[PDB]
Parts: sequence; C-alpha cells; structure tokens
Amino acid sequence: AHFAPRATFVGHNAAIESIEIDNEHNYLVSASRDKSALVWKLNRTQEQWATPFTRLIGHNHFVSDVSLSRDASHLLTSSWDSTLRLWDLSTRTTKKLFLGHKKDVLGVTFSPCNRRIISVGRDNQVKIWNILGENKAELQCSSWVTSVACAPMADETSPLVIAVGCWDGKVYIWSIEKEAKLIKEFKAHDGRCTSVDFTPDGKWVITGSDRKVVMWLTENGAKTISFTAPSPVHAVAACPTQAWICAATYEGIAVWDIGAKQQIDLVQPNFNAGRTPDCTCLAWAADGSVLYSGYNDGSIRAWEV
Amino acid sequence: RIRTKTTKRAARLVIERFYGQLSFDFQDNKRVCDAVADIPSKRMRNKIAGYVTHLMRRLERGPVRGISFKLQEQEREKRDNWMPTTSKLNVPKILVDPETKEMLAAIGLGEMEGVEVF
RNA sequence: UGCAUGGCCGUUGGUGGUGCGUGGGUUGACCUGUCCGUUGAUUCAGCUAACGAGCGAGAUUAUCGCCAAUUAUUUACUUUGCCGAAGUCCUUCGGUUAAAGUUCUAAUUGGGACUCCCUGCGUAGCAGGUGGAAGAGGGUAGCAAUAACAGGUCCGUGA
Repeated sequence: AHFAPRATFVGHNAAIESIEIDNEHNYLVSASRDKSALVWKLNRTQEQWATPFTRLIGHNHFVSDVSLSRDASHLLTSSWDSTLRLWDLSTRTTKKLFLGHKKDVLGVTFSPCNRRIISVGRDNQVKIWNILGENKAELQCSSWVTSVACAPMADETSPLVIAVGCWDGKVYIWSIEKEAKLIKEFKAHDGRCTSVDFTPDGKWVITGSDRKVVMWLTENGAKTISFTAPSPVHAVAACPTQAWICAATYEGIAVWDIGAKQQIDLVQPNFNAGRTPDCTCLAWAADGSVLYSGYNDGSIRAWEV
Repeated sequence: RIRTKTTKRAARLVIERFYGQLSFDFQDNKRVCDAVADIPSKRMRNKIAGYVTHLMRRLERGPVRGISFKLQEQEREKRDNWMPTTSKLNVPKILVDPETKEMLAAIGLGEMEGVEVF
C-alpha cells in the first residue's frame, strides 16, 4: 500500500550520489557530491527525524559510493579521486587509504562477513582488496562499471556472488571461492546499464538506460520478467522483507508488486523550463519499515508503509 | 562568454556518434568527452561538455536543427514509412462548385456520379 | 647620407580585422563570398549566387588565488620527549642526527568553474541568485594577422 511523507531533512549542500544504512536502525550515511560524507542518527521524534553526527573530510572530489561494516564501526567510501578511504566510525580519522586504482572509482561493497572489499571504476576492472589493504584479484571487463552488489549471507563457505552493471550494456555475474570464475555473462541492457541490486533470497538479480527494469537469474542467466518504467531510472533496490521492487525515475518512484506484476504506486512529493529534482539513489532500511531516497538538489526524504 | 566555432562543431559531432552515452548531468559528460575525443587541455573539455549538456535539454523537446544522432534516424524511418488505411480521397459524393461543373461538361465527362453546387 | 639599405623597435590600431581555390555578376576599375539579434571580438546564431579552405580573435604559454597525493630529524617548520635558565604546582623562553610527522615552508604531477544549476528576459545568449577558494574571458600579464608610415637608429655591431 501507499505511504505518506514522514520527514524531509537536509544538511548537505551539493547533490547526493549514493546512500546506505547501518544494521538494525539509527546511523545512515549519505555519500555526497560535495566530497564530504556525513553520518546521521535517527531520533524519529515528530519534527526532526535525524541530526548529523560526523563529517568525513579527506577526498579531493565527489564521494561516489559508501559501504558499511556489519558492526557499524569501520565504514569505507570512494571517490573520483581514484582512491578509497577506511574511516573509523567513532573518531573519523582515515585508517588507511587504497592505492592502485587509476581512474575515478564508482562502486564499493563489503562481503556479508567483512572479508573482501570490492572497489570498481573506469579502469575496466573490479579490484578485490583485503580488509588489511592489499590487492588480491583483478577481474576484467569490456567497458566502464557503474555499480556493484553482493549476495546476502552465504555462511562463509558459499560463494559470495558479485553482480556488475556496465556502461556499454553488459551485465557480468561472478563467483569467488578463491579464483573467482564468472557464472555467466550477458547483454543485459540495450544501451547503458545504470544500477544493480540483488533480491534478498538471491535466486534473482536486478539491473536497468532504456526505460526497462529487468530481473534476471543468478544461476545461470536469462530473464524471468521485463517491466517498462515511464522515464529512465538511475537506481534500483528491492525490499528486504516483503515482495516489492522499486526504481527511481524522474517522474517518481515506481513501486512494483512483483507477484501482482504491476506498478501499484508512484510517489513524488510536490514542488517553467526547469528540470526540478531527480532522485539518484534509494535505500531500504534493514527491517523493511522505511524507504529513504537521496535527491539532486541535496536533500533526503523518508516514507514509511 | 560565447562558445566558439571549434567547440560547437566538436560538440555536435560528439552527439552525432555517442548519444548512446551521455546524460543531462555535466559531471558525467565531462568524463565521457575525455574518452570519446582526444583533447589537449582541461579547459577545452569543460566547455565542450558544457555545450553537450546544453543540447541534451534542448533535445528533451522538438528536434534540433543541424544535428542527427542515429536513434531519431531509425525513429524517423518508421514514422515515415507507414500510410493509413483507405485512400481518404473519397467523399465519396464530392462537392463541386457551379462553374467547375460546367468545366466537367466541357471535358466530356458529366454524369460522373459526383455531386454538384451545394 | 636613416631621402641608398639590412635587422630591431615605436606607431596607424592590440582595434577586429585581413585576404586565397573553384563558381557567379560586370565591357571594366571591381564586387559577391566577407550579409536581422547576440558578444570584448568577421564572437556565434541564422539569412543567402555562392560553397569550401585558411591567418588574426579564441585555444595555448606564464604567474597569482583554493585543494591532497608525492617527498623532507643536518638547507623549512610543528608536536611530543629529554637537559638548561627564570616562574618558582606547571606558565614562558633557548637548545637537541630523538621519536613521530606535514597545519605553516619549499615545488613537481593532477583535481577545480562549464552560464552546469534555478528564476526572469530574448534559438545565439543576457540579467539576477544559490552554492562555491573562485562566477561570468576567475584576476594580471605574455604572444599577436595582412597592409603601410621617405616617423626612429649608418653615435650598438666583424650589418
């Protein structure tokens, strides 16, 4: 069902590229184009939802992507600067930078179990670092790489699956174990492949330039279903708990119910010859309570079902 | 602060070839025009990308003069080719003015079965 | 002897200008190309017996301003620790191949600003505003077309 405006809150002057939330609740971090990445903390008390907790001043360009420990201690973040930065959560202060990656770095994730840092950008390689900070594996691809995501859980032994979405069109999926052998490679999108996320269970995967959100299979490949968005969508992210999938267009956020197989809702809040704000990222909380979305003027808006 | 003939004539030639890339945002397209075209300086690409962005939010609108970007060339061909069912040239009574009926006498083709005057 | 000359320089004028290939107009000098808005600008936009290549303008070079990587314990400093002098319970000085560095200092490689963003006005662009170290060529210089002045210098020269 549809959901009302809970709270806008702002502390961030340029746009927001990405956004992520630490485990359970409290503490979300909005990576910002300003080159400064905040962390908040959530009161959820009437008028103010959150207030800002730290600022991470260190990079010399926009901060692309931001990724978090299971503890919510030792978060990592990357920029076009061509480096990454581990930042102690409590005292800020960079712990160690990363050096090796040539061009602007667009995508970061951890594993589930704090094992392998997965940086990626426009040198056409997914680097796999150690948590120590030294380069283990150097996987390869045709074009630039916008986005990555990691399969949940796996209990250590299971291969930890890495979906990737490219600038040319293609969508790579990889195993790890040790050597990292790609399960499948496919021409997932017609032109540009913007953003990639997993289904929580991880049978399926999500990618989608040509106004088409397409789910695919984790093993081996080929499509389950193809939807059609109204106008071209920048970020995609499935709900944790319930069977939803959601997609940040210009016109709103297109809320597919996956079984019923249709857009139930489209939520933009109200505000000649101007663009007016796009939404460039989504973030479901870990409970599936609340939906945060980061915006192009420099704001974040919360909605709760 | 006008854009010169070289940076315009580049920026149109970029959108010719690579409309499959690019966006409304500047900071993306700046980083494209390094890879797409070898450019000597930094200031050049910021002014090229600055017009490449300008043309994108003109293109979100009716088709710009003196530019052709391959997706619309495909789309024009479909929009061109098809032609609606029926001639659309049959009234079929066909009204005709009083003097123009007297012309159709003089040719030698009155009693045509096409109606007269008013 | 600069009114015999070379080079170099000032100036007309650092203004926005200058003129080729093929085509057309004219007997011809010659013209067209090189023409209703915009820009510091023959700057762009578009008209159109012209279409296409130039040179100058722009780009580029140099520096000033803001960034963080890369180095520096005998050519710059800082913090902490030692040993001094005063204060005389914690404050200030001076010294130190002694441990960690880089905010000041020094200088290389890159990042950064584009009318991108919003609102008015009129596609080219213009005015204001937010943010921003910096906003409208970011500031200041350097370089600077063709065509000439009987301007200057035979007291610069083994011109």
